[PDB]
Amino acid sequence: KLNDLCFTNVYADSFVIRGDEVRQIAPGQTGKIADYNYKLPDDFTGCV
Amino acid sequence: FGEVFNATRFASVYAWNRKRISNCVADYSVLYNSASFSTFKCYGVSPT
Repeated sequence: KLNDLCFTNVYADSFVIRGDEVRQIAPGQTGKIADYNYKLPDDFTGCV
Repeated sequence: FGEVFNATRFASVYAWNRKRISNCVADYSVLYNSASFSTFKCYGVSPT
């Protein structure tokens, strides 16, 4: 349903990370990259 | 905690061994700080 929604603007936060630390990129995740480098808000709306 | 975690030999799974930690001050912070663990996951509680 992304092709039929109109958003104000989109933010592409891009980077490169470890192989198996991917699933830290999600709301409420706790661990290395979540709490030291990059976390998502718990009301996060968007894609990874 | 180092004695049970860095023990020389863990018993085999059919005779798993149950150590009883008591009367002490545990610092679980260093446990979820160390990256030597593939899985570190809790129920009924949050490590934080």
